[PDB]
Amino acid sequence: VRELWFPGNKEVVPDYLDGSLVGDHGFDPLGLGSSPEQLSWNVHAEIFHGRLAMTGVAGILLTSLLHKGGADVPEWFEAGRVYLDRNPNVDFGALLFSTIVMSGFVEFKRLNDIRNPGSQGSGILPEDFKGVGGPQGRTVGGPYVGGRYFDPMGLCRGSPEQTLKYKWNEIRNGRLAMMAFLGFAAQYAATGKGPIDNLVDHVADPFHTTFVHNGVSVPFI
Amino acid sequence: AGWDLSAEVPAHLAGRKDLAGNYGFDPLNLGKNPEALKWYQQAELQNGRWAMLGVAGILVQELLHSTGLGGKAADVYWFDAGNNTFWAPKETLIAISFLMFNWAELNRMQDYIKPGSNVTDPFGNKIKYVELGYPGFDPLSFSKNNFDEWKLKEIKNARLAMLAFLGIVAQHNAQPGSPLEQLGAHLANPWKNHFINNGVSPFLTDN
Amino acid sequence: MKDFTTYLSTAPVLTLLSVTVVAGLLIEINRFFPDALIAAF
Amino acid sequence: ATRPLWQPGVEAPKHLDGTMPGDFGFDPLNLGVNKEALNWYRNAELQNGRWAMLGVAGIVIPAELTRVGVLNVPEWAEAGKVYAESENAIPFASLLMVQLFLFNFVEIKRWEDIKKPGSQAEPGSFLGFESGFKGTGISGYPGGAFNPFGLGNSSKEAMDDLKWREIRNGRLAMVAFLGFLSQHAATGKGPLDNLADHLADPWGANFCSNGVSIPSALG
Amino acid sequence: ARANWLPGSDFPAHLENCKLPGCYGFDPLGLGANEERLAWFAESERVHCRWAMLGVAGILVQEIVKPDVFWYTSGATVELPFDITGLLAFELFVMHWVESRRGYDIKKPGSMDQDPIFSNFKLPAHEPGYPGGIFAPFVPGSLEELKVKEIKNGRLAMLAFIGFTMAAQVTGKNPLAALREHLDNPLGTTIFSKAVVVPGQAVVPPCAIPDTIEFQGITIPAGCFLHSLWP
Ligand code: CLA
Ligand code: CLA
Ligand code: CLA
Ligand SMILES: CC1=C[C@H](O)CC(C)(C)[C@H]1/C=C/C(C)=C/C=C/C(C)=C/C=C/C=C(C)/C=C/C=C(C)/C=C/C1=C(C)C[C@H](O)CC1(C)C
Ligand SMILES: CC1=C[C@H](O)CC(C)(C)[C@H]1/C=C/C(C)=C/C=C/C(C)=C/C=C/C=C(C)/C=C/C=C(C)/C=C/C1=C(C)C[C@H](O)CC1(C)C
Ligand SMILES: CC1=C[C@H](O)CC(C)(C)[C@H]1/C=C/C(C)=C/C=C/C(C)=C/C=C/C=C(C)/C=C/C=C(C)/C=C/C1=C(C)C[C@H](O)CC1(C)C
Repeated sequence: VRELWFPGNKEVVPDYLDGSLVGDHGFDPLGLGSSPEQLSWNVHAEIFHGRLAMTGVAGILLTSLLHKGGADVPEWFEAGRVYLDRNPNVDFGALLFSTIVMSGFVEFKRLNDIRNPGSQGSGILPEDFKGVGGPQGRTVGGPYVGGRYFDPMGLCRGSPEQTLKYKWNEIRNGRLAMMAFLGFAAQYAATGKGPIDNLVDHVADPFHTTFVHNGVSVPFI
Repeated sequence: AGWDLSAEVPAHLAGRKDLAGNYGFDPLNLGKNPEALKWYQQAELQNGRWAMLGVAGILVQELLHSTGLGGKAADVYWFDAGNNTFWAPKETLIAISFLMFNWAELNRMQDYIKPGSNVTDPFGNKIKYVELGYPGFDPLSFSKNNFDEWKLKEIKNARLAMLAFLGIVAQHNAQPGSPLEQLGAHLANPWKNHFINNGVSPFLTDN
Repeated sequence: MKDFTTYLSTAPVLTLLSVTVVAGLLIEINRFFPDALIAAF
Repeated sequence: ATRPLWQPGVEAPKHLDGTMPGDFGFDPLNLGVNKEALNWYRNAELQNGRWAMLGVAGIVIPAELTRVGVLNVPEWAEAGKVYAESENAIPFASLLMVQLFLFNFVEIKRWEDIKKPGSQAEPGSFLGFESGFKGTGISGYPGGAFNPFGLGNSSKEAMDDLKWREIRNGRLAMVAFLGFLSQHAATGKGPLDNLADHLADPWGANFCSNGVSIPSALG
Repeated sequence: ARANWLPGSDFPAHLENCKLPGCYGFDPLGLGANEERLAWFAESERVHCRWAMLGVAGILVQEIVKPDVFWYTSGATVELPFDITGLLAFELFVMHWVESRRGYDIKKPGSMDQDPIFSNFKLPAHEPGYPGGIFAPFVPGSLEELKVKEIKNGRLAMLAFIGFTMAAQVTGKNPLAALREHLDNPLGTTIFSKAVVVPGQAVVPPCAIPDTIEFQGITIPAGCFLHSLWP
């Protein structure tokens, strides 16, 4: 049918990972989303992780490019202490609690959308926050939210194949950015420098600058 | 719709044409409840009339302060009006104000809860009554012709004067001097002297 | 994972995880608030 | 059933229909599953909200008047000791006992009204004053001698609007008094002092800097 | 076939038989797939065209009459006859008025063609985004090809303004000064000449506009758009 995560091989999990979800290639060897409710929850988690990692990786890349350009911009792994030193009037608990509260408001909005896909498009929010559905066949709520506010340019209203192409773009870029953030953390742990620093160090010297030469991955060379 | 083109009147301001200055302006919909709207219309009339009286007093007394007509009574700032000795001290003036305004405002509220029930005095004399907040206190009679236009003029002046007194208190708590002095100091340049160049209004500038 | 979560909901797994989290909570309470002989407010 | 709720997305519990004033469907602990217990909790909410409104008024209006140079009222937390040092001060135990005796007399009558709503209105109770305790059929809303101005007794929905205003104001003042207690317990300053300090530097002056909320042992 | 942004290719879906002027089958990302979004983007394109035309013409004429002044820093060093805060407030008020009127026309056409002052004066019924009447006194021929001329000049002027600000950021001088710098040395004044990245070294032209400029006591972080990503 579709291109699988391991070509050939027809033991791909039973027909809950059929070729319907965006990004579906039959990759669930551990069965972590076997039940349909867990599958929907994990689709929400995957889309959210992809979008969050995409935002985070874009921010990390831009702050690392600005750091190499001489700007007064810290690296991603030390921006918290740099912000606290530059701004001593801010309490750490203050900023943390404010982040918790504001993030919690929108996350409870998303949570009550997960519980009831149609319950967030009324009340204080307008009908644009109803959602458009997609996963598991429903046409309301879910990770994909239409409207003129979360799709203000309207690039998935009209032309359904354009919507499918853009959804595939989003899921592939999100998975790539999740692996990118994993690589960022591993490179910071094994080298102690930024991502762009590692990239230009490897581009300047292709050899003797691989992962085996940092002394952390291979722990004796 | 009148207050904002390409906007729709909030339903309960559409069918009731008999409101002075009904321009459809109720975006927060305070008076959707008809009794709440009646209360807010009475509050309109009261606040507007007291604000017209107050702003006229401020402007006239500050004009007499800037030009010079009255003696030491009129040669004080409006916010420093209590420095004069006058004829009575503070306490008895406030007390008699409480008493007679209790009398008049309870007459007005008794009219409010039952329109036309309180128009007769113990002396036996009687007056005509119309509408609710318009008790026919018209001696020289300008109400016999186009009363809607006169009411519209009154409500426009009332809204202008409520805005005026809000401006008076905001200017006084922002910039020193009389409001006429503030208008003149504005008119001095006027490209620099305005509400941004205060250091007490925008807060983003000048800390 | 319905059967796996049902196994996790079985009485021994739940009681071991519950005594584990309760013991860990008490241990970290004594780690941050040691030698609390009385409830002095 | 379509009224706004405490969580747009979470349906109201089946014991909170919408009739009670201020029913936003908020009962995650399900404390009011019993109807008679629900009525008792409604009366307790009314009493706590009214006493908190009176207390928060008597805290924040004298403190504000002291801030602007009127009357000069001391801090609410130390106002008990300020009076107790007077030359003609009633002793604490005697004053408490007098207050408790009067409140015993009043609120045993209120309690008997809570049980049967037409309790105290029977003839021959007082000395002609029993007519003022008829009640409005709902306990906690007596009327009669109470409510002299007769606000809301005109259209029924006018009284329901005032009931919702009362319950929201009572809840706000209860939260406010809890805030006053917790703010003075942590910081030895008044509520207006805490507010003024927060506007000086909100990122620096808050509950994460008093040293009492977040324990110092963790950090 | 017809005029196309890429000859031999076809139009997409939303652009089949365009009614908007200057339609050449573009939109690779499909931004105008939606209906009302296409009209909103058409209005934003028209006002962008006209504003960038005004900007490029203003920069050019300001340089012809005053070659010694630098347009990028002209907002800070021009010696205003009036104070700037009141001037900015006046602009904010009047432009809020006129842009609110234009935007609500785009929301609904038959809603505000009327003078709020005089009842007799009122714009005639017109297609959205093209007022006319008092706004269009003199028309050299038919309206359609002149609309195409207007929109094409507007695209050219938006590209011109982006080239203007990039010449100002890279060379530190005027775009006609940058022109006369390019003509006498065509092989050397190109960005390919002064900016090459190779896997091992990146050559970036230095920024000329100062990062921080002082203006009436305050400082404005008017650096150079953003560095780092410069080729
Ligand atoms: C936490 C992020 C996240 C989440 C929630 C999901 C969730 C999902 N993925 Mg996805 N995926 C991700 C990241 C994620 N993915 C990344 C980064 C890649 C690129 C490598 C992919 C590539 C991928 C493919 C190709 C496919 C899926 C598919 C699926 C769906 C079915 C699989 C499943 O049910 O297992 C649930 C998954 C989890 C519960 C998260 C696993 C986390 C484990 C428990 C931790 C260990 C993993 C970690 C990498 C080890 C290192 C950790 C630490 C030592 C640093 C499901 C909704 C299949 C699908 O049908 O698409 C709809 C499918 O075809 N994913
Ligand atoms: C700058 C502080 C200040 C404030 C807040 C007040 C406030 C007040 N003064 Mg006073 N006064 C002041 C300074 C001040 N004064 C000074 C500096 C002097 C001279 C030295 C005087 C001399 C003076 C005199 C002689 C008299 C007053 C009187 C009054 C009362 C007006 C009567 C009324 O409101 O009707 C009655 C009020 C009600 C029926 C309802 C209570 C009010 C509630 C809250 C509703 C009102 C809404 C509220 C005003 C709007 C919100 C606030 C708004 C400004 C944003 C009023 C409460 C008059 C008075 O005592 O009453 C007759 C009076 O005669 N003042
Ligand atoms: C912000 C200015 C702007 C806006 C709002 C529009 C809007 C529109 N253009 Mg247009 N265009 C512009 C600038 C603009 N254009 C410029 C400067 C050029 C010259 C290169 C062109 C050349 C052009 C052609 C040839 C055609 C259009 C067409 C259209 C219409 C359909 C395309 C569409 O639906 O996507 C809407 C477009 C946007 C919403 C703009 C989004 C801007 C993104 C978010 C920023 C990215 C900038 C990008 C990387 C370039 C950097 C700028 C600079 C370095 C060059 C549409 C109403 C087609 C048409 O049918 O005509 C009516 C068509 O044939 N345009
Ligand atoms: C409509 C609406 C609806 C929607 O929905 C929403 C919203 C928006 C909210 C709205 C709006 C509102 C508003 C604006 C309001 C305002 C009001 C006012 C201002 C009042 C005043 C009001 C005001 C007033 C009364 C005033 C008065 C005054 C007076 C008496 C004065 C007096 C005096 C004098 C003479 C002199 C001396 O020496 C001093 C004194 C003593 C000082
Ligand atoms: C709803 C629910 C249900 C679900 O299911 C569950 C849960 C969650 C549990 C819940 C919640 C709850 C809550 C929130 C509670 C709270 C309460 C309060 C706070 C009260 C207070 C309450 C409060 C109160 C009464 C108060 C009162 C006060 C007073 C009188 C005061 C007095 C005073 C004054 C004037 C001043 C002076 O100098 C002092 C004194 C003498 C001190
Ligand atoms: C089409 C499409 C579709 C697809 O699908 C996607 C894509 C591709 C993305 C797209 C797009 C593309 C593009 C190219 C865009 C662009 C635009 C622009 C450039 C705008 C500007 C625009 C521009 C503009 C307005 C400008 C303006 C300017 C101005 C006013 C100036 C002014 C001035 C002057 C006079 C001088 C003085 O001393 C100063 C100043 C103040 C400086």
